[PDB]
Amino acid sequence: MKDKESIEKTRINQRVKQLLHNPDPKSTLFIPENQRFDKDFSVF
Amino acid sequence: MREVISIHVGQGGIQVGNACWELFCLEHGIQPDGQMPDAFNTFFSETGAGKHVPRAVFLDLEPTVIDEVRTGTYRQLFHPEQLISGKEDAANNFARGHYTIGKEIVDLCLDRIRKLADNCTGLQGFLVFNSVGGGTGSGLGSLLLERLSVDYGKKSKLGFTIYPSPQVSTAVVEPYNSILSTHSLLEHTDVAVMLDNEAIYDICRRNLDIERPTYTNLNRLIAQVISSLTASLRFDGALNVDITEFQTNLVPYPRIHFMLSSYAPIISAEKAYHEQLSVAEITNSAFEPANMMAKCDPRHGKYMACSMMYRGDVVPKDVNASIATIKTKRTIQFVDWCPTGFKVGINYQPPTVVPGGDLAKVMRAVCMISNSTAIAEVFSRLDHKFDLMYAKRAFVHWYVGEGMEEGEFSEAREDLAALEKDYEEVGIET
Amino acid sequence: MREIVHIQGGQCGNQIGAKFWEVISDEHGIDPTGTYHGDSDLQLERINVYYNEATGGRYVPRAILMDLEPGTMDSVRAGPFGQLFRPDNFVFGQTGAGNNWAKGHYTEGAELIDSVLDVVRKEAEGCDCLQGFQITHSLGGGTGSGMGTLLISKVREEYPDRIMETFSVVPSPKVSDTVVEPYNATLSVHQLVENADECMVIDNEALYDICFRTLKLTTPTYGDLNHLVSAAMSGVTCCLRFPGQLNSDLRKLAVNLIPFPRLHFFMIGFAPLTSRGSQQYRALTVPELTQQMFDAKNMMCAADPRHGRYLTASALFRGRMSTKEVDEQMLNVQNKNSSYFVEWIPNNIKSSICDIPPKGLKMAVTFVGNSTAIQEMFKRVAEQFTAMFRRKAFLHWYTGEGMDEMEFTEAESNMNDLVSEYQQYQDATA
Amino acid sequence: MREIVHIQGGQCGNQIGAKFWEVISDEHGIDPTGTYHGDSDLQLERINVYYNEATGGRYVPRAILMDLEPGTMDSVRAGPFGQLFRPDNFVFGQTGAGNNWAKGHYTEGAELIDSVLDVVRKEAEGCDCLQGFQITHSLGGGTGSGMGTLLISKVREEYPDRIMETFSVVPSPKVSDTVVEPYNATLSVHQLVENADECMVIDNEALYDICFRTLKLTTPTYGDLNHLVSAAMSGVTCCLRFPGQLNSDLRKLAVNLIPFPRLHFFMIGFAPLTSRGSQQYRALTVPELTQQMFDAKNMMCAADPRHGRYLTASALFRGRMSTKEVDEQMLNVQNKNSSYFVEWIPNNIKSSICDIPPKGLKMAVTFVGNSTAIQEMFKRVAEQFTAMFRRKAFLHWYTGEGMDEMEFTEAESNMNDLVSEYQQYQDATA
Ligand SMILES: Nc1nc2c(ncn2[C@@H]2O[C@H](COP(=O)(O)OP(=O)(O)OP(=O)(O)O)[C@@H](O)[C@H]2O)c(=O)[nH]1
Ligand SMILES: Nc1nc2c(ncn2[C@@H]2O[C@H](COP(=O)(O)OP(=O)(O)O)[C@@H](O)[C@H]2O)c(=O)[nH]1
Ligand SMILES: Nc1nc2c(ncn2[C@@H]2O[C@H](COP(=O)(O)OP(=O)(O)O)[C@@H](O)[C@H]2O)c(=O)[nH]1
Ligand SMILES: [Mg+2]
Repeated sequence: MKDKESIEKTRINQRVKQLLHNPDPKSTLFIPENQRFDKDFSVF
Repeated sequence: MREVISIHVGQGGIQVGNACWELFCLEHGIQPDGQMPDAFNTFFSETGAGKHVPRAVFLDLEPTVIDEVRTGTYRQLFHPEQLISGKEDAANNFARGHYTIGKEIVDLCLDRIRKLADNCTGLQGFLVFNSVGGGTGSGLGSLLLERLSVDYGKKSKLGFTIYPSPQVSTAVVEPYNSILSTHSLLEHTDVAVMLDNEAIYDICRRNLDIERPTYTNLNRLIAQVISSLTASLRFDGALNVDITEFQTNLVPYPRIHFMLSSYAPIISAEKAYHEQLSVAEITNSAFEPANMMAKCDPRHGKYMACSMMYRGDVVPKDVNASIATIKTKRTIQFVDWCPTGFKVGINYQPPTVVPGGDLAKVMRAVCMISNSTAIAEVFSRLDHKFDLMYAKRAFVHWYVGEGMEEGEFSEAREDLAALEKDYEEVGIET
Repeated sequence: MREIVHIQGGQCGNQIGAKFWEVISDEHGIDPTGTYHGDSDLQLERINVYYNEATGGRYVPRAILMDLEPGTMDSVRAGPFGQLFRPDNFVFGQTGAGNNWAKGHYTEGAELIDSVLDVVRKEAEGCDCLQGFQITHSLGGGTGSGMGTLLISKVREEYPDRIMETFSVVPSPKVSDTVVEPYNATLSVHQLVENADECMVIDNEALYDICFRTLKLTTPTYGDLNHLVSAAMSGVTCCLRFPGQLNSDLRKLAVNLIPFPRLHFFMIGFAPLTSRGSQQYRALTVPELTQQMFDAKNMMCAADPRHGRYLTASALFRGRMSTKEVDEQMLNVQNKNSSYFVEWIPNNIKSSICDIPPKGLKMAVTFVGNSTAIQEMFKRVAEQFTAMFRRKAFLHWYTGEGMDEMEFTEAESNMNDLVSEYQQYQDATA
Repeated sequence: MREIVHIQGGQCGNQIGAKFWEVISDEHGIDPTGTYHGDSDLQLERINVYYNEATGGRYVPRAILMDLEPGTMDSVRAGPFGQLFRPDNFVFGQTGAGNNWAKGHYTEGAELIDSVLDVVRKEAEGCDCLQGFQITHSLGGGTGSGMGTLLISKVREEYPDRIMETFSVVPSPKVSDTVVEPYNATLSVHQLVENADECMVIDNEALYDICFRTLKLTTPTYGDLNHLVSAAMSGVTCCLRFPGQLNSDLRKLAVNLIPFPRLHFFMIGFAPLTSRGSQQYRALTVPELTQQMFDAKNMMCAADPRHGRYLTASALFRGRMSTKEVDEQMLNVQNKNSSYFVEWIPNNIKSSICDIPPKGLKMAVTFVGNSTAIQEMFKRVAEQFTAMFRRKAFLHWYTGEGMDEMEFTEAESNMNDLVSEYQQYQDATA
C-alpha cells in the first residue's frame, strides 16, 4: 500500500446404440453385474 | 427445505449470473467441477452421489455468451440442457423478443422452470436478472414474468434490473424498450432494484481506486449484494429475515416497489487494515448519497422505509446506537406517516472474498435496501428522453414492422405519468 | 413352465429377432456358442421359457424363421449369435412376393405355409405348458404382411384358448420406402383385428424422433431402432422369467388392459433413455422414471397421446424398489392429469414390480397403454388408401392373382368401422 | 450460425473481394491451399460464418463472382489465394457492357442473371441460419451498376426479411476515369435506395487523400485502397465471429443507425492509421483512437462531416480494454461537439467491444456514422447529370436498347427528392 499503483499495473498486465446397457461408471445408474441379484429392498 | 430459483436472460444477465455463481460456489466450498473435495440446499440440489447442480437457468437468443460459458472452467457444473440458446438475436428491438422470436423459445424455458420447481419442496420465490436496455433481455424478461404470474400466482419474484445511466449510454434506442419493459414489469414484479452503471463506476473510482474498470468489477459488487441479501436463508443469525418478509415492510402500496441499494464497506487491502471499520462508521458510509448503487440523490426526496442487513460479529446494541444517530441527523428526513422505518437483520457469517478480486476480507459489512421518494427523477428523465424522439416518430418503423401496434407506445407513457403522479401524491404530508 | 415360442416372418421381423435374441442371450449369459457362462443362480431357473435343451449341454432357441426369399436368413446366420438358431427351422421359398400382398397370401404363401406349420405344430405340441405365441412382422411388406397374418388365423383356428402376441410395424406416411404400402397395410389390418389377442404398433418415424431427440446421437441406424424395440420386447416378459413382488404374466395384462375384445391395439415406450454425455448427470429415481414414462415424445408411435384419453395403462417396473412410492406416484400421475383419463372407469393404471433389473441398469420401466389417440394412424392410412384406390392405381397386380375389389371394399369398410367404434368410447360419459 | 454469403460483381468489386478474402483468410490462419494452420482455438469456432466445409478438411468461401466479361475473373484466379474460390461459382458472359447501364440491366444482364441466381439460391437455401447478404460493386461502371442493382431487387423480392449490405463506390468528380459516370450513377442510386437495407459509400478521392496525408506513402496503388477497404469491411463483422463484452450483429446496427427507412447511406472510417516511420512514436490508447476516429480527414468519403450534423454514430472497438473509459470518452466526444449532433435525439452514439484485436494490432476501431453531410455528393452528381442531360449527350446509346428519357426524368426527380428529404431533418428542431 504506500501509494501503490501495482493494482493499476495488474490491470495493465492482464491486457443399435448400446448406451442403455452401458451407462458410465461414474453415473448413479450403474449397478455392478455381480451385485445384480440382491433382491431385497428390506435388508438393503 | 427452503429454495430459490434464479433466472438469467440476456448478455448482461448471463454476465452477472456468472459473477454470482463463482461467489456462491466459493462460499459453499464447491469446486468448479461441482464436487466437494446443510446450507447448500438453498441454491443447489444433491444428485445422490457427488456433484451439485445449480438451481439456475441461462437464457439468450444470441449464442456467443452461452458458448463461452459451455467451454470455460464451469462447463461441468451446469446441466447441459438448461442453457437454452437461440439462433437469431433480437438486435435491441423490443418487439422482436416479445412477439417474433421469443415466443418460440419461451415454451422450453417454461418447461425447464416446471422441471426445476417440481424438485423444490419449500420454494421461497424466484430471482431474475436482465439488463433493461436491450431487445432480448427486456422482451424475454417481460414475457417470462407475464407467464409466471399466471402459472404460479402468488409466488414472489424479484427483479435486479439495470437501467441506463442519466447521460452515459451504449445504445441510441434504449429509452424506448426501457419504458416498455418498465410498463411490463410495473404490474408483474413484486420487487425491482435499481442498478445503473454510472453510480457503480463512480463507486469503483472513488473507493476501489480503479481508474480503468471493466464489467467484471461491476458484476462482482452486484454478486456481493445478492449474497448479502440471501445470506439469512442459509446461515444462522440472531435476527433472521426471509424473502416473503419484504412486501410487509418495504412496500407501502402495491404500485410502489422500486428501491435503490447501497453497500459498505468498499475498500482495498492496501489501506483497509489501517482503520477499525466500526459498525457506526460503516452504517454512516452506507447512508452517504455518494455511495448509492443507483445514480439518484436521496437528499432530493423523503425516505419511506429502510431495510438494511448486517453480517459478521455485529452486536444488536451497537446497531441500535447507530440507528439513533441517523435519526438524529437533520439532512436525512423520513416521511410523516412513518414513525419507525428501519428493519434490521443480523447474520454471523462474514462476507467471503474471491481470489484475484478487488474487495478485501473484513469482519463487518452492511447492505441496505431503501425505498425513497427521490426515485421519480430517473422516471422523469427517461420520459423526457422518450418524448424527444417519439414527437417525430423516429425509429418507430423498426417496431411497427415486428407485429407491435401503433398505440402500444402511448399507454406506457400514460402509465409512467400515472406512476409519477402517484409518487408525488404519496410524498405530501397530511 | 408357461413358456412361449417365437415366430418371425419377413425381412423386418427377421432383423428385429436378430437383436431380440441377442438381448435375451446377453441377459441370460448365453455365449454365441450356446454355452452358459452366467454369474447368478437365477439366470438358469426359468431358462425353459425361451430356450430348449439338447445333448452336450447347449441351449437352442425355439424360434421359427420364415420368408419367401432366402437372402435375409442367409445373412442373419453369419451375424453374431446366428449359430444358435436350429438349421431345421429355416423355411424359405425360391420366388418371393415383391411387396405384393396377394402373392404372399393367396398364390405363393398358401403352398409354402404347410411346411412351416409342420414345425410350428412340432414345437407347440412338445412344450410343458403353453402360454402362447409372439409374432414379429411388418405391415409395409407383401410377404410378411400376407403370410404372417394368414399364419395368425391358422394358429388361432387350432389353439383358440392360448394367447397371441403381435408386434407390428405400420407404414408411416413421413418415412415411406414403398409406394404400395397403403394397400397391404389396409388389407392386413382387416385380418389382424379378428385373430390377434394383443397387438403393439411400432413406427420407424417415432424411433428416429426418439433417437434424434432423447439419445441425441448423430447417425441413427437400423441397429439402434432394433435395439430399442428389443429392449421394449424383453421388458414385457421379464417378471415371467424372474421373481418379483407382484408377478404378472401376459394373460393378466390381457385381462386388465383390454376392456372390449376388439380394442387391443397398444402403443409402448421404454424408460430410462439418456444420452452418453448426460448419463452421469441424471439420478435414477422412481419420480424420474415415471415422468419420462408418460412423456409424449417417449412413445414408440408418432401418435400424440394428449390428443385423446387413456382407456387404461400399465407399467412394469424393474429393479428393487419400495412399492409405496410406486403406488403414490401412479396416483399422482393420475390426479394431475385427470383430463386425459376416461372417467367412467376409475383406477385405470396397472403396476408390477420385478426385482431383477436389466444388465447394466439399476431401474427400468416398460409402459403399455391403451389410448384413444391411436385413431389418427388408421385415419391417415385409410386416407392414403382411398386416395390411391379411387383411381384403381396398381390394382391390376393384386387382381391378377385371384383377388377382387370386393375384398378391398370390405376391408376399407371394416377399418373405418373400427376407427369409428374406437372413438365412440372417447366421447362416452357416465 | 447467423452466417452471410458474399456476392461481388464488376471489375472493381472483384478487385475489392480479392483483398477482402485474403484479409479474412489471414485473420483465420487459412493457407492459400485451404488448409488451417492457425494458433488459437477461437480461430475455428465460428469459421462457418464465411467458409464452407468440404471433404479432405479444406475450406471454401461461399462467394459468388459475376461479370459480363471473363478477363477479370481469369486474372483474379492467378493471384494469391485465388484457388480458394470454387470454379463452379464463376459465371460470365462473352460480350460485356462497355460501361453502358442499359446493356448491363435490360438486354445482356437480364438473360445471364438466371444462372447466377441459380447458384445464389443454392447457396442461401442450404446454410444453417441466414443472416443476410453483403454486396460489393462500383457505381461508375455499366455492367456492375446495372447487374448488381437488378440482382439486389431480385434477391429482395425472394428474401424480404433478411438483411442486405452494399458497399458502393460512387464516381467522384475529382478523379474521373469515365465520361458517362453521371448517367449510370444517377440511374443506380434510384434503384439502390428502394431495396438495400444498408449502403456504405466509398470514394477513390478520399482513399488517395488518406494515403497521401495520414500514411504519407509516396506511390499509392489500387492494392492500398483495396487493403483499407478490406480492413474496414472486416471490422464491421468482427464481433459476430469472436466473443466480446457487447456482441452486436448487423441487425442490431441496422436498428440503431437507421431512424427512417430511406436514410441508410453511411460513410465509414478506420483507425488507427500511422506511417511506417511514426509507428514507434505513437502509443495506442482509447483517447488516441477516438480522436482519430472522429477526425474529418479520416472518413472514407470526401464529404466534410463538419458541414452537417450527425443523426447517429456507431463505433466497434477491438481488443481488450475497459468499458468505463470507452463510455466516458464517447460522452466527452459528444459534449465537446454538441453543435454537430442533432438535438432532438439524445445519446446518439452506439458502442461495442470485441476482445479479439486484428492480427498485428493491439487496438482497432471501425466507425459507421449516419450524417446529413452526405447530401453534397448527390448534389454534385445530380449537377453533372443535369449539365450533361440537358443537351441529350450520349443519350442515344441508352435509348437504342429499349430505355427512354422518362426513366431518366423519374430517376432525377427521385434523387432530388431524396436529397431534399435527407436535409429536411437537418433543419428540424424540437
Ligand atoms: N452492469 C452491466 N450492464 C451490462 C453488461 N453488459 C451489458 N450491459 C447493459 O446492457 C445494455 C444492453 O443490453 P445487453 O444486455 O448488452 O444486450 P441484451 O440484453 O442481450 O439485448 P440484445 O442487444 O438484443 O442482445 C447496455 O446498455 C449495457 O448498459 C454488464 O456486463 N454489466
Ligand atoms: N427396425 C427396422 N426396420 C426395418 C429394417 N429393415 C427394413 N425395415 C422396415 O421394413 C419396411 C420394408 O419391409 P420389407 O422388407 O419389404 O418386408 P418384407 O416384404 O416382409 O420383406 C421398411 O419401410 C423399413 O422401414 C430393419 O433392419 N430394422
Ligand atoms: N479500389 C479500386 N478501385 C478500382 C479498381 N479498379 C477500378 N477501380 C475503380 O472502378 C472504376 C471503373 O469501374 P469499372 O471497371 O468500369 O466497373 P465495371 O464496369 O463493372 O467493370 C474506376 O473509376 C476506378 O476508380 C481497383 O483495383 N481498386
Ligand atoms: Mg445480446
